[PDB]
Amino acid sequence: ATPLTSLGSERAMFHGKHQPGITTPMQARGHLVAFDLAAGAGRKEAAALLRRWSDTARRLMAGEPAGSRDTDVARDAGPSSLTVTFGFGHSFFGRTGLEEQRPVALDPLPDFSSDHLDKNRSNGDLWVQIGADDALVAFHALRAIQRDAGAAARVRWQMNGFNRSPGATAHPMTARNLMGQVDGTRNPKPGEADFDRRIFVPEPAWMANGSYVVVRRIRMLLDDWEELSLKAQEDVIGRRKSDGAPLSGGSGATESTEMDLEKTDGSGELVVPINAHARITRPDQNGGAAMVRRPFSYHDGFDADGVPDAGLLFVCWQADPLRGFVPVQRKLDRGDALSQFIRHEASGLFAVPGGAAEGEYVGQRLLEG
Amino acid sequence: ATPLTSLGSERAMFHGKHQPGITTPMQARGHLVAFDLAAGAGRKEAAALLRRWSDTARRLMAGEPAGSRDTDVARDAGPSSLTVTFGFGHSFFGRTGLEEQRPVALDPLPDFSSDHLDKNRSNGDLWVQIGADDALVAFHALRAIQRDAGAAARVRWQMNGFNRSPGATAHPMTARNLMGQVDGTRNPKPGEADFDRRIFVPEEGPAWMANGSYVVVRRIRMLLDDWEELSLKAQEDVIGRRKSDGAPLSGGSGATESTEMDLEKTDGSGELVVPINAHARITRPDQNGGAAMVRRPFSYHDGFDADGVPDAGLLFVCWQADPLRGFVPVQRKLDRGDALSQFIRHEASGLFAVPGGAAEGEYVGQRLLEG
Ligand code: HEM
Ligand code: HEM
Repeated sequence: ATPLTSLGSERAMFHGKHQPGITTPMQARGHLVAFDLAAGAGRKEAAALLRRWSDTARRLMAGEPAGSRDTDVARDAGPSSLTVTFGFGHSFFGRTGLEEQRPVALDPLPDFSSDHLDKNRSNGDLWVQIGADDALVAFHALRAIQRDAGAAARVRWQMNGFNRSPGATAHPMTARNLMGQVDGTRNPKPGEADFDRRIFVPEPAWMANGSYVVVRRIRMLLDDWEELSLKAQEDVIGRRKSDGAPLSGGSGATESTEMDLEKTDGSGELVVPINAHARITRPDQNGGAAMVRRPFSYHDGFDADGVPDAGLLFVCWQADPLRGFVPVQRKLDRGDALSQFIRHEASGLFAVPGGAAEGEYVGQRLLEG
Repeated sequence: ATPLTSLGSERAMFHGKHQPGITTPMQARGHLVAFDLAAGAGRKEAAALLRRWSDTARRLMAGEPAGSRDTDVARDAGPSSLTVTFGFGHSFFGRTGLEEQRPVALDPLPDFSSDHLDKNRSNGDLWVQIGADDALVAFHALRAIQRDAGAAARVRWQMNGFNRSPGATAHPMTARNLMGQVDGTRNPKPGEADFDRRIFVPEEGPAWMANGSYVVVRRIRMLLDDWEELSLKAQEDVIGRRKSDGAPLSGGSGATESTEMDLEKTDGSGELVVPINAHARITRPDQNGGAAMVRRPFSYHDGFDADGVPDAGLLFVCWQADPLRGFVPVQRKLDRGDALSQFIRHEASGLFAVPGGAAEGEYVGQRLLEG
């Protein structure tokens, strides 16, 4: 049986073809942070920053302290599956005089009618995703990365997230979200023949083996959601809450059982409703549009009226946003049974390049003089 | 070897002599919440509420769903060491016509000169502590307790915290805080002859508090921007113990966290090796006429402000039989006398009476609240 100490001893690779934090297994603790380059900081300052950040990432992902003046916060813990991932926003390129290298894929997301975005908690020059299965390890990484910014960049926004911890269930299982739904079942899987083309830029050149991430802070309107009946909730998604099986599934069905989108009930109504979330998001309903969803849940407290600031830190990965998040979200905007129960309140789109080779730093091909 | 699945299968007792969440081992996820009774709510409404809350705690601590309309957020997870703990604030008693039953131990904390308390994030009629080693299990419990309040109470304030996870280290060890210090070494330990008298109201102040304890909660921001500019020597002088292993500064290279602190040892210049204002010197029971407490905190980080200052620190939670023989005299001294005071800010506070555990067939606080 897998030992408890494996929570701490497990580690992800920093160096490799792809950056960690994309196909890396879900982590119990997450920090998303965006930085803006400081006044007077340009391409040279950005290059030095990414070099510092990569060195910090390399050390901490191996469970080692920072190079100098380590805080000891993560001392005695193993790497705990820590990953650090770096991305570049549209604005980064104007700030560094690198507009020639700005991918078309970074063109601004649509202004969807259902958007309620806080501009101050959205976008940014630089994005860092930190995740681990230990909270001190995760915070230690966040603080080290943030302190590495120094005079070169400032924290624009920062969000905390969480997921199920390793060992919480008797067997490895798909995660749940705060709506109580099984969440993550139908992601494209490594090993599928079209996975690389769906998710990664093929081998501008600086983005080779990279991916595009869309981040959305989506508040769940739990006060309304939880007033619904179980049947009503399951109709919104088109899958059962108990096990994640399609509503069209029999008693032996599981989350992986194929949808039957034609099956009707006693009343002649579609068993998986025509507006069900897990119907209308499918690649086969969106001209092949696909993405890898790798989110965190969040809860940041209650307001004066007792409304929870809680939901999903939606994070999705694709080779081209126009072949992933964007067409799907265009459809969900007004067509999704789920839309009235959620609010998109922050947004980001970042170019996440390939992994660092040994002796190199993340984004080196882009930033090197 | 302990299996990874033990994180989820481990469970704490709800029913018992003492409430869970006091001597329970440290948990990876914490939610602290205070409620104020609604307009018109009195003893009857409070009794019904604690009755609901107790049923909720009982089910969830055994890894069961809520009695009705469960959200499925905790489905498939084990209990994950979930505990739910209930306390009563000074203000509760005026609201319920139970002033005769208000413990003297709930008398308002002093207004310390170093206090920077947000009144809207302090105190309250009722306090709930929720902890677990899984975050969905922890949130599920928070939401269930909060929804149980209904027409009886509103959320006054709510704070989130975290600690090291089980399995993070190779062997079980004392926790660390966000200043990087070993934190918890010299806590009174169950089994010590004087532990019960230090921490719990005896089985036979008011009778309804039998086997209970008094909790002081402080949201203490750590001034990490200033703290992390110090040399290691300066940081270790503030506490009086090493960061690497938690040993007293008076210890040699063979010393460990269990090595006795030498309060008399001086250097070549005649100054104390463990400084006279060192935190881990001046907080000791032997430096405070026997004042003692069990510290069982969570760390917190709630983001950064516009200037990049982290809203991060310690959700300080301490347990004692009498605050005047615990938190109060110690903080009276730390206020201006502690080398650590310069690097922290007390930004919220609470003092709550936490009664004995619910017996089977009973709810928490029943002796106080029953008609
Ligand atoms: C708080 C907001 C959301 C919640 C609670 C949610 C929940 C779910 C659930 C329960 C499923 C079914 C299980 C699974 O296959 O993972 C699902 C599937 C899916 N969702 Fe969402 N989702 C949210 C937002 C979004 C958004 C904004 C997008 C894209 C614009 C999206 C894209 C997808 C995709 C592509 C699938 C898989 C469909 C398939 O191929 O079967 N989701 N989601
Ligand atoms: C952010 C604020 C604080 C930090 C970082 C902190 C840190 C520490 C550290 C590193 C130790 C030594 C290791 C140990 O035995 O646990 C310690 C011990 C202790 N602290 Fe604090 N502490 C804080 C607040 C407080 C407050 C507000 C009180 C009481 C009013 C307090 C009371 C004590 C006591 C009684 C001990 C053990 C003393 C002994 O050795 O017998 N602490 N603390």
